[PDB]
This record gives sequence, structure tokens and C-alpha cells, in this order.
Amino acid sequence: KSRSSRAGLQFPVGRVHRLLRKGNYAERVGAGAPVYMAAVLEYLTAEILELAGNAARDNKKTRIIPRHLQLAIRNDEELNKLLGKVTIAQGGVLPNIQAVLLPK
Amino acid sequence: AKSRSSRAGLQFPVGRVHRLLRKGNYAERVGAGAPVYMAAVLEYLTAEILELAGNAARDNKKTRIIPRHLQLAIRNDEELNKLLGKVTIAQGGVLPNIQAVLLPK
Amino acid sequence: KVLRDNIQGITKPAIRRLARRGGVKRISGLIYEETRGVLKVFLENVIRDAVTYTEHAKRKTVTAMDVVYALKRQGRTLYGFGG
Amino acid sequence: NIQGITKPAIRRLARRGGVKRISGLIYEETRGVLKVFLENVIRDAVTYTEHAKRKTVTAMDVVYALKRQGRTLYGFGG
Amino acid sequence: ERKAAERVRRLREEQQRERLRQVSRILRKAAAERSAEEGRLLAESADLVTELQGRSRRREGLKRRQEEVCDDPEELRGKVRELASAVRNAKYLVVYTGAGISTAASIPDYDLSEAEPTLTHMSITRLHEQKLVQHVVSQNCDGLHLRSGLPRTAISELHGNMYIEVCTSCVPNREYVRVFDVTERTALHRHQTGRTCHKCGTQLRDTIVHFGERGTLGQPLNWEAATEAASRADTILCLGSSLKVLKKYPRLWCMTKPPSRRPKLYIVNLQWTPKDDWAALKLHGKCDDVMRLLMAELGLEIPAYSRWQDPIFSLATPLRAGEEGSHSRKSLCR
Amino acid sequence: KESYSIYVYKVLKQVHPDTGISSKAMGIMNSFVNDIFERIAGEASRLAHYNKRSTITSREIQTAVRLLLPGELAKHAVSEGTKAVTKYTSA
Amino acid sequence: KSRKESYSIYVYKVLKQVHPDTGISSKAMGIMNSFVNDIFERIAGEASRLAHYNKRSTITSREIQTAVRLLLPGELAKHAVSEGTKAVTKYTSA
Amino acid sequence: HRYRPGTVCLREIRRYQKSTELLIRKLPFQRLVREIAQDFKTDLRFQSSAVMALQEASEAYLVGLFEDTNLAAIHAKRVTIMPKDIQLARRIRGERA
Amino acid sequence: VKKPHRYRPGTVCLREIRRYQKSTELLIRKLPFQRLVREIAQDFKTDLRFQSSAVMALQEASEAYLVGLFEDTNLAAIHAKRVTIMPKDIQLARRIRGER
DNA sequence: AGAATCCCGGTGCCGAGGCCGCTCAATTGGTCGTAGACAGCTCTAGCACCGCTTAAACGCACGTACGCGCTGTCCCCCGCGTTTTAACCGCCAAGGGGATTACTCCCTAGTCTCCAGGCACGTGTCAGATATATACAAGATCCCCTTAC
DNA sequence: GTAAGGGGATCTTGTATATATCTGACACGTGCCTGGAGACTAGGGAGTAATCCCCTTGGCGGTTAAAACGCGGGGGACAGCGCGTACGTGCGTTTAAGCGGTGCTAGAGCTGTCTACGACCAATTGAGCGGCCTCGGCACCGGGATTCT
Ligand SMILES: *CCCN[C@]1(NC)O[C@@H]2[C@H](O)[C@@H](COP(=O)(O)OP(=O)(O)OC[C@H]3O[C@@H](n4cnc5c(N)ncnc54)[C@H](O)[C@@H]3O)O[C@@H]2S1
Ligand SMILES: [Zn+2]
Repeated sequence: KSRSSRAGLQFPVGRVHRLLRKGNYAERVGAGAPVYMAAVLEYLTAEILELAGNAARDNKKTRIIPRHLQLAIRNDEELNKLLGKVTIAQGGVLPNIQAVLLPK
Repeated sequence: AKSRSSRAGLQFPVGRVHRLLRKGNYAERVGAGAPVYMAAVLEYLTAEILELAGNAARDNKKTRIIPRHLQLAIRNDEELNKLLGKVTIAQGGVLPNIQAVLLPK
Repeated sequence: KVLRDNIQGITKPAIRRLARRGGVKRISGLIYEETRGVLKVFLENVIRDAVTYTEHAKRKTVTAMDVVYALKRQGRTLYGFGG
Repeated sequence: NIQGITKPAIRRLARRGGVKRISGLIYEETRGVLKVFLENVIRDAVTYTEHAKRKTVTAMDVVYALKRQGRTLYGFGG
Repeated sequence: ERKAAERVRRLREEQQRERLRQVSRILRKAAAERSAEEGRLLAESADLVTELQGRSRRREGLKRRQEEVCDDPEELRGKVRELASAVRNAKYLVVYTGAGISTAASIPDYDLSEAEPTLTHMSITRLHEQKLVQHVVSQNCDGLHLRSGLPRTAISELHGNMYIEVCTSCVPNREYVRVFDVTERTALHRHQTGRTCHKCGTQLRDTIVHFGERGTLGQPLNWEAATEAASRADTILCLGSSLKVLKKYPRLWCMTKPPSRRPKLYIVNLQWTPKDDWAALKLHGKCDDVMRLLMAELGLEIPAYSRWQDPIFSLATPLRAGEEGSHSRKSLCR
Repeated sequence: KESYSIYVYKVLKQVHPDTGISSKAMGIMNSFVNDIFERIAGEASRLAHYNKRSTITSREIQTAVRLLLPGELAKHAVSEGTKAVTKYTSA
Repeated sequence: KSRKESYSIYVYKVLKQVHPDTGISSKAMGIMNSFVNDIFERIAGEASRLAHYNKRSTITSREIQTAVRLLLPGELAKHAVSEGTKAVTKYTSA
Repeated sequence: HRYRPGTVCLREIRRYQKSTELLIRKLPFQRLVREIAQDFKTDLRFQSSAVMALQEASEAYLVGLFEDTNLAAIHAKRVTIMPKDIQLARRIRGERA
Repeated sequence: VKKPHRYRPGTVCLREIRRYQKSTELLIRKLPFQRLVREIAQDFKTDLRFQSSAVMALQEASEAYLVGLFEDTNLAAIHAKRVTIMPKDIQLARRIRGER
């Protein structure tokens, strides 16, 4: 019955429609705009969660923590470009030591 | 007096700024003193830039301001350069600057 | 007629003039290719954004307003061409 | 109170940055740059706090002030 | 600093522009063309007065050296006697030459095959055949010295010749006298006559030296005997040369010698040369008249040039058949 | 208060069934979703304003996604949005 | 064709106020128009964000003042604030 | 024995690049924050979240700056960083005119 | 040797620096730049048309970008006790700037 | 050989995932006014070609100043041990001030009428562009004079 | 007696400056029409007072690990020297950018209309939000196994 179930998405559509309607973006809001919104947001969150769960599996843990999200974002090139100006709390750094500083 | 800019003692339009504020999707309602404040601030900024541009034009023995004079005025002042830090002005050039190490000894 | 290999039209003296305006006194011999690559990347990005802007409006001509919008979208605001 | 940023702390931050050896005139420069950064961010945060007619600086004021400078931060209510 | 308090640059600029424009437009007025009221206090700006006075002084000092300076015939005939006495008392004299000597042949200074040797060249030859003159250095490229009759063993044209072709493939190197010039298609670093040799099997090259080029041949421009003669000679007689180019060769003037030990130079040229201050006695006037008067003073005769007296025709190397048509100038005939 | 904890958890159990999550990670995910929503919405609003329009359709959202997301992310997001819109309209 | 709006009439009046015997060219006019539009957009966007943060539907002069303080660096901000307050006081009193 | 100078330096690099905690004490940073803020408005108050967020942002900024500084130092054929490296990094980044 | 007047290596470089820092004109010929822009554009849409002001704006932006990049490169070159600029200077400038 | 770090076993403890109950926000249904999709016309600016005159690009030679490798020193960071200190933890009090609710005046949107300010078009004359001849300001080299030998 | 180094005069070249001629763009005037100003109505946003119970600031006693201090030694920074070659300066040659016409046609821009679509409002039911719990996932402590030095 819900407009989300009419498209298969798991994200809300009424919430997105209300946020677009009272967000001071335009005079009128189309009918299919919240469906597009929810589709794109769902794709992005699903992909990020897949990569983070992979990185959590490589560390022999059953839960995801900000370290794994940071690892997933930093390792992949596309998500690294998207979240370039973003600082993640309790993230850390990618392990990297310059070769010229390594002993011979 | 009829014009709202004359009552505020400004040279910038108040009615036009009010209409632009209303038809811009910034807020549902717009107060009565906002256009006056905005016109005053914009007038102050434009006069401040224009004075330095006119001085730089007179320094070159010319009586008409061209983009080079605007660029010189903007880049030669600290705060105006900080404000317009990521702006490119067409036909403006650069400030002359040579590093000291490159000059003959 | 299709365009092919026009990056060579940006000549070495032009790069030297740009460098002199930048304050450069001595130039190596491998700088020209690096400059050409950097310029190509920059132009690719800007023109892709401008083409997207002009295609949204169901148009067939790229306008200066689209170029200005694309530049402002990358934090490179430009004055004197409208806006 | 800037001297409460000890030298081992700067060494640890440099280690996480990948630095091997550190000169002896680095600590004062680090203190100066940190002071400038904090001054700017706190100035913007206090402005945001003053507009809302409050006396307490909340985490959202810091988040907005950071976002104004292009230093977006996640995990505090963004 | 306050923005308004930072308006001291306006007073700075005002004072600077005022003083500069005032002093410029005040001192730019000539005193002789100024009135009493505007010109009474010209000397008030002492520094300005001395600066513009020195600038103008150097200006007409530089200008005054660019015009002809001549001596009246009384002084000329007074100087020629002492010059003749000096040349008679001279032991080892070398003669330097320049563009002014050939000027009497309507040759430009700083077609050319129609020129002929002048009186000065004949006087030089007659002086040389009397042991008075031993070595001659020249900078002219016309080649009138060759046509005069002066032996090539005692001359060295340091800038080449327009009537000689050279081949370097041979171990001792080869030279050939050509009646016509080879200067038609000569440029910097492009030294190729484009003509068949005699038997070498390689194309010849010209002999002209351009600015920036370093002389390497030894046949037309001998750089050993000239230096040796300039080192051994105790007197110098330059004629018709400004010496603005020859002054760049140190060994020719023997500049390493102490100033007292340097040979005495007797310049004869109209304009002013940078060696003027060290001249033993400079003469101003046409070198042709001076040489004629020198010959009259010494009693030496006047050699006469004839168009059948050119030795170039006898020494001209015959050209390979079919190669004559390449050149596009006027040949020389007896 | 409102959040996307309920939906992100659903997507998580969809992708990795035998995995849990803490609270800080969920907060970071919420901030991510809010940031992306604001970016796309603002870009679409600008697009509508430039063309002298008054409504925000799905064309605005699609062009915003093209101008914002990089690389193959844009391709896959555009495809999923078109497919979801078609399924919603037909159903 | 349609009527087009610009700020040349006001910019020229301000220029004649400051330098009474100076001119201006067309390219400089375009640069000045772009400058005014850019500053207007910046301040209006900041004020709208400030209104949304505090859950208010109205843009008043307090929002403009706060946006001016946020966006202008120094004594520029101080002088602009004083000028705006003077203008609003004169308008309200009269 | 005595490790040759350089081993413990890399050991610490690995340790602090394989970690997530904070590298500055909390009480001194709070004290510095309050003393800086007292010059904008007297009698101010703070929440713990505000000071935590300030600390996280500052540490991230300093770590990134040190990365750029190390790159600049390596470019000059050295191993140790100097104030001129910090100045060059800050000037190229645009933080200084 | 007939030695003419000749400036030492470095004088004309500083003379050119002053000449091109006192001017405002464009330093790239227009026809090759327009050809390059169209060639790049033909990989996103076929048979496109360009306004003259669009190409002028593109040229202005590109020249400003290149001048700024060369200034940063010169600073990087000076830092390493050199006078000449080399590709690694450009790479370091772009890496610190945030590009790549 | 030998310290530093990962691997395995056993325990504890609080945080993530479910379950209950409920209340506001999304869903249904219909209605009304207007935005924009589509057809059509026009006129303007973007594309294509041609001929020419000339300045900029290009190829080449020469030499010199700069970049790079090697060596020596000396000095200033790093690793280790011992003493000094203040951060962190857990506990307990107290009042400021953020957050919610109720009520009332008044400020702003909406509408109609009317006039004047600003925009499109036209015309002239003067400030800046251009050619021409001088003046001068800096660079490059030579030669004389001074000093250690 | 000899030679290396310091400084004034000079020549050259490129840039700045004074004077006249001219041309196109800036500045001022005119017609007019569309947007801003004047007057009035109604209704909801915002300001003001009151109350509470959350949260921030302050003080106190241990303890224990982190910071500060001293010392010795070795590796890295930096100066100095020699050498080779790559890059700058200038000249002669070749090419293609820039300019001024001539012409055509796609495609941008504007006008009319007419219908489908989005905003508004009253009912009403279920999806998401606040509280409580329960039990396991991960950190902690200790012995030994591998691993660079
Ligand atoms: C190594 C480069 C070679 N360049 C060149 N060959 C291509 O070498 C010569 C030579 O370098 C130079 C000729 O110099 P010059 O012979 O001294 O002629 P200059 O211009 O300096 O004038 C001489 C002076 O003598 C005066 N003068 C003119 N007419 C006179 C008469 N009839 N009598 C006496 N003096 C006379 C002139 O006023 C002039 O000042 O160019 C080639 S190029
Ligand atoms: Zn031979």
C-alpha cells in the first residue's frame, strides 16, 4: 500500500516527499521525485555497507565499527573521491610508510 | 518622499531587493528591514572597491576604470583579497612579483 | 571532418610565455608534456560538466552561462562573462 | 596554556603522519598553527551561539562552523 | 591599522606626484628662453640643476664626437713634416688599414666589382717596396690591396676576402684566385661556394668571416705573421679606420706591454677613435692628401694604376667547363 | 526524533545477513545519508531555477545525480532510479 | 526582446559620489554587476540557512547582520554592520 | 643491547598507524579551548560533545599537515622535517598568502 | 673571432618576466585552442555548437589555472635549492594542492 | 642467542537486538486552478569557404653556468634510565539555563489602482589608440690603479 | 719584479616619454510602459511570562602511568670541489594564425491554448518511536609460539 512498496525500495518515500516539500527548494514537487531520491540513496548505502562488511570480515569480527567504514571508503577509489573533504570520527589512517625512509 | 531608498538615504534600490528576496526561495516570509540592510551593505562594499579602483586609475594617468585597475585594487588590499580569494577577473593580469633569489648578484 | 591530435597546437613558446607570467626563470625540457596532460584533464572535466548543463535544457548549443555554471561548480568562479 | 600541548604529543601526531625524524624547532610552529586553527573555528562557533540567544556552545555549533570552512565532520549529529 | 588611518598613502602620492611634476616642468624650460620672473630662481633646485646640466653635458659630449673634425692646411703641413721625420726614423713600422682608405673609390662605409685601386694603395705599395713598410693589416674585404700589387706574404686580411676560394680536404689546404666574387649566397654558418673544385672532388667554401664566427683558415687570414709583426714593430700608423672593431684584438695593439713600451701610433682619420688620447700625434684630414704630401716630403714618386696592371687576371684559376654560368655578377677583364 | 536507523538496518540484513552494527557506525551512516540528500536536493533546486521552472521532477534528480556522483556510481545509480520509477509507475 | 535588469544606474551614482570626475567602461561594469550578484547570493543563502537552523519562517535584519558577520573578514565587517544599522535606524525613524 | 637509531622510530610509526585512539590529553586541550574562547565572550559554557568534536577536528588537521610536510621534506632529499617544510606546505595549500 | 654584443644567460629571462607580468592579454593562439576544445567535446555529444563567449570563457579559465600552477611549481623548485623547474615539482605541487 | 609481537584458553560485563504499547504522520478520496507540452513563425548568430600579408613558430649551432656525484666534519637527535608530576577515576553538591506550554498583539501577505523611474534607441564629441622622434637607464666589457708578493 | 683584484669610463640596446591625428565608445536626451508605491483587510508567527528537572561546573583523595631531565654516541645535514651536458641566445627559414568578405541555414526565442498535474482539506488507521531486558561479542589476563635484530 505504501508508495515505497509500490516500487520495491526499503527507504521511506513519504518522509522524502515531506522533506522535499517543506525544504524551500521549489514551488512545486513532482510525483516521481521521492522514488528517485530513495533509489539513489538506497544504492549508495547498500554499496557502502557491502564494502564495510567485507572489511569487517577480514578482521575476524561480526560487527562494523567506524574503523571498517573508514577502511572501506579509503580503499575504494570512487567512494574516496566522493568523501574527500569528509573527516570520519574514530577513523584512523591507512597504513603507509614511505620507501625512502625504510632501512636498506 | 516616495521611494524607499530615499527615506533610507541610500543610492541602491530597496524595492527591487525586496522583490528579489521574495522570489528566490530563501524563506516563506521576509521582514521589512532586511532589504534596507542588504542595500546598505552592498552600497558600502561597492563604494569601497570603487574608491581604490579610481585611485589606481589615477596612478596611471587615466580617467576611466578598466578591469586591470579593479584587479590591482582588489589584490593590493588584504581583506578585499581574502574575500575574493577564489575569483578570476577577466583581462586583469597579475601583480608584478619576482623572487629575490632569481635576481642577479 | 573529425578533429584529431590538436593538443600539439599548444606550442612550446606559449607554455614559456605562461611560465614567464608565472615568474619562472629556467625551464627543463620535459615540462611541456606534463603541462599538456594537466591542461587536457582540466578541459575534460569542465567541458563534461558544461555539456551536461546544456543537455538538461534540451538545447543543441553550449552557452557561456553553462560554462560559468560548470566553473562555479568546481570552485573557480569567473567574473565578466555574465551572472 | 598552549604549553600544555607537550612535545611527546606532537611526536605521536608526527608518527601517525609517517614522519621519521623531527627537528627541534618544530614544536613552536605546531603550537602556532594549532592556535590559529582553534581561534578561527571557535570564533565562528561563538557567532552561531550568539545568534540563537544562548549561553552554552553545543556540538551542532561546532559542526556548522567546521562545515563553513569545508571541513565536514561525521559522527556528532551532522 | 585602521582603514581610514591607512589613508596616508594619499598624502604620500600627492606629495610625490607634486614634487616630480613640478621639478620636471620647471627644469625642462631652457634658461635662455625663460623670462626673468620665471627663471630668476632656476638655481634654487641645486640638485636638479646639476643633474640636468651633467645629463646635457654628457649628451652633447657624445654628440660632438660623431661629426667630422678637420685641421687647417697650415697645421696639416706642420704635422706632415714631423710625420715624415718619424717615418724616416722608424725601424719597424706596421700599417693598419680600414674602410676610410677605399672610400675614395666610392665604396660605402659604416655592384662592387667595378672598383679600382686608389692612390693610397699605390702609395702603400711604393712605401713597402722601399723597406719603409714591412707588414700591412687590413679589415677591408673589397680586395683592392690584392689588385694593387702588394705581395700576399706581407698582408693578412683578418676578415677574409671576396675573391678567393678555399678547400680544406687537402692536408696542406688549397686556395684558388677567382675573378668574380663568391658573396652572393653567404650567411652565418653557411659557407659553401657551391662550385666545382680543381681536382679535390669536394665543393669549395668562401673565406668571409661574419660576426660570431671564429677564423680557422691560414691562407687569406694569416694570424701568425700579423701578431709577430705587431709584437716586433716599434711604431704604428693607422689610416682611415675608426678602430671600434680592431680595438677588440689585444695582441694587435700589444696591450700586455707596459704603457711606455707600447709602439707610438699616428692616427689619420676624420672622426674620433678610442685610441685618440694615446696618439703620439693625430692628424685630421683625408688620408689621400696626407699620403700624397708625405710622398712629396720624402720625394717619393707617384705610382700610377692602369687597368692592364691587375695581377688578378694572371693569377685567376680557370674554372671548370660549364660552371661559369652559376654566378650572376660582372666579371673583371683587362 | 527521526533517523534512518530502521532502513539502514534493513539494507544491512539484506546484504550481509549474519552481521551486526554498533551505534557510532549507525550515526555516521545517518550523517552520510543527510549530507547526500542535501547535496542532491540543492543541486536540483539550482537546476530548476536556472531554467525558469517552478517544479522539481525526476529529470532534475537525474541530472543532479549525473553532475554529483563520479564514474560508474553515477551509471548504476541512474539505472536503479529509472528502474524503480518505472516499477512504481506501472504498479 | 525583453527588458533586462542590471545595477549600472546605482553603481554609476555611487562612482560619481566617490570620484566626481571619473568614468568607467563596459567590461568593468560587467565585473561590478557580477560582484554584486555574487555577494547577494552569498548573504541570502547564509541567512536562509540561519533561519532554517533556528526553526523560523522569516528573514529579518538580525539574520542579515549575522550573515554579514560570518562572511566578512574584519574591519570590513565592522564598518558594514555600522552602515547597515545607520540605514535601518534612519528608515524606521522617518 | 642498543638498537641502532631508526628501528624504534618505525616501530612507533606502525603502532600509531594501526590505532584509533586520541593522541593528546583531554584536560589540557579543554583548558586551552576555554582560554581561547574567553577572548570572544566572557562567562561562556560548553558541552562535552563540543570539546570532543574540536579535538577530533584538530587532530585530523594536524595529521594531514604532517603528511604534506613529510612529502615536502622528502622532495628536498632529507629525512628530518624543518619549519620551512611546514611553511611551504601551508603556502601551497592556500592557508597562507 | 668577431665578437658581437651578447647578453649573458638570464637577462632576457628577467626582461620577459617583467614584460609578461605588466600585461593582461591572452598568451595562447585562439584557433588551436578552439580546435582542441571541440575535439574534447566530441566525445560526449555529436554535432555540437559553441558560442564565441563560451570559448573565450574557457580560455580565460585555463590560462588563470596554468599561471597559478606555475607559481606553485616555482616555489617548489626554489625549496629544493634549484632554479630550474622539473616535472617532479609539478607533481608535488598537484599532490599537496589536493588534485590527482 | 634474544626481546617484541602475535596466538590460544578462560572469564566477565555491559551494549545490541527483540518485544510492548501507543500516537502522530502517511494514505484515501475528491476538487480546483494553472504550469508547461505542443504547434507555429521568424530572424539571428553560428558554420563554411576564400585570398593574403606577415609575424610567430621552427631548426640549428655554440658555449657556459647549473645540476649532480663524492668526501669530510661536527653536532644535534635518538635510545635508555631514573625521578617528578599531574591526568584520570570515582564520588558527591548545587544552581544556571535550556526546553516546553499558554496567550496575545501586530507584522506581513494579498489585492486593487495609479504614476514615475528605468530601459531601449539615437547622436555627438572627446579620451585613448597609434605613429614618430628623442631621452635615458641598465647591462657588459676594458683598462688603469692598488695591493700582496 | 710580477700578477691578481677593485673600480671608473664607455658603448650598446631596449624601454620610457613628448607631440600630433583620429576614431569609436561613453555619456546625455527622448518615449513609454511595466513595476513599485499607497490604502485596506485578515490571520498566523513570534515575543513574553512561568515552571521544571538536566546538565554543567566545582571540590576532593589515590595511583600510576606519562612527562621532564641527564648522558653518550652515531648518523645525517651541510659545505666544498670537480665535471659533464643541457638549456639559453641569436640567426635564417617556413608555416599558419588573423583579418575582411560572402552566403546559408539550423536553431534559439516568443506567442497561443488546453489539458493533465500538483496543491488543499477532512477521515482514519498503522508504522515508527520511547522503555525495558537478556544474553552473548569482544576486551582483559596469562602462557607460549613465531619473528625480525
Ligand atoms: C669579426 C666580424 C667581421 N665583421 C666585418 N666583416 C663582415 O669586419 C669589418 C670591420 O669589422 C668593419 C669595418 O670597420 P672600419 O674599417 O673601421 O669602418 P668604420 O665604420 O669604422 O669607419 C671608419 C671611420 O673613418 C671615417 N672616415 C670615413 N671616410 C674617411 C676618409 N675618406 N678618410 C679618413 N677617415 C674616414 C669614418 O667617419 C669612420 O668613422 O665592418 C666590417 S664587417
Ligand atoms: Zn682539398
